[PDB]
Amino acid sequence: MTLGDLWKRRLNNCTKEEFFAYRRTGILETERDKARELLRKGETNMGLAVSRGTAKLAWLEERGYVNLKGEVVDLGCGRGGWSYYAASRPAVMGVKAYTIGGKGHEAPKMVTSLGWNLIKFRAGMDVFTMQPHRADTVMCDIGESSPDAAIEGERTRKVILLMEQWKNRNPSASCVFKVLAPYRPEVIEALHRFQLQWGGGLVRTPFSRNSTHEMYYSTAISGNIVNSVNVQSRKLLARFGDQRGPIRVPEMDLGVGTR
Ligand SMILES: Nc1ncnc2c1ncn2[C@@H]1O[C@H](CSCC[C@H](N)C(=O)O)[C@@H](O)[C@H]1O
Repeated sequence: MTLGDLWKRRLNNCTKEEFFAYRRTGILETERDKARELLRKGETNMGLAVSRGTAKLAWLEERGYVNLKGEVVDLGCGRGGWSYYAASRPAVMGVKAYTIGGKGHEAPKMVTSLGWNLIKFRAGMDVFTMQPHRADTVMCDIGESSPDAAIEGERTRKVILLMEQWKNRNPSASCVFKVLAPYRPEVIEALHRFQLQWGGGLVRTPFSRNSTHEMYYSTAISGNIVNSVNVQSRKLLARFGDQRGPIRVPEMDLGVGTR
C-alpha cells in the first residue's frame, strides 16, 4: 500500500463538509460565475473558458512544460477546454477533438472562442478503440475519479496504453496526458516504460483539487517519477485539516474569432 492509497482512504473517510473544505484548501480556482451563466443561457459568442480545464492546460503551456504545435489531437475532449485552448495558440494549425459523450458525460460546448474554426469535434467516439492517425501534439485528459483506487489505477493504465499507441503511430509527437492515479503500482510501471522510451515527467498543476491525485505527464519535462509521486502524496496527506479557502483568480478569456 502506498501513501497515495492512504490519501484515498482518508479522503473517503471524510464527511461531506470535510470533503468540501479539503478539496479546495490552498488551490487556485477560476471565477466562473459569468462563464457558467453564458453557457447556461446558450450564448455562443464568448471566449471565456468552457471548463476548468483551460486554465490547467494554459498553466502547463505558460510554464513551458508543454509544447502545443502543429496538428493537435484532443483525446477525451469533454466540453473542449483543452481544444479551445490549443486552437487559440498561433503555433497550432488544427485540432481534432474526440469524446464519448452519452449519459453522464460532457458533450463539446460550441463557442466562437478564438480559432474555433480550426477544431473538428467528434462526439460519440471511444478513443480507446480508435485507430491513431498523424499528429504533432497528442493531448489526453481522460481519467474518471472513483472512490476505488484500484479502478482509478486501471483507468489510468488504459490512458497510458492509449498514449503508447499514439506514440507508436507518431514517435516524434509531443504528448501531454492526465495521470489520474499516479501512485498505483501498474501505473508507476507503465509510466517508467513510457519515460524510458519517450522521455518526459510528471507535474502537479495548482488548479488541481486536493480531492484528486491527478498529475500531468508531458514529454517536454523530466524527473524521477517515483519521487514526483511521493512528494505529491505527502503534500496531499498534510493538507487534511487545513481550513484555508481557495485562491480565487480570474477565468481565462481567449477572445473570439476565426483563425
Ligand atoms: N473512452 C473514451 N473515449 C472518448 N472520450 C472519453 C472516454 N472516456 C472518457 N472520455 C471523456 O473524456 C473526458 C475527460 S474530461 C476532459 C476535460 C477537458 N480537457 C476540458 O478542458 O474541458 C470526459 O468528458 C469523458 O466523458
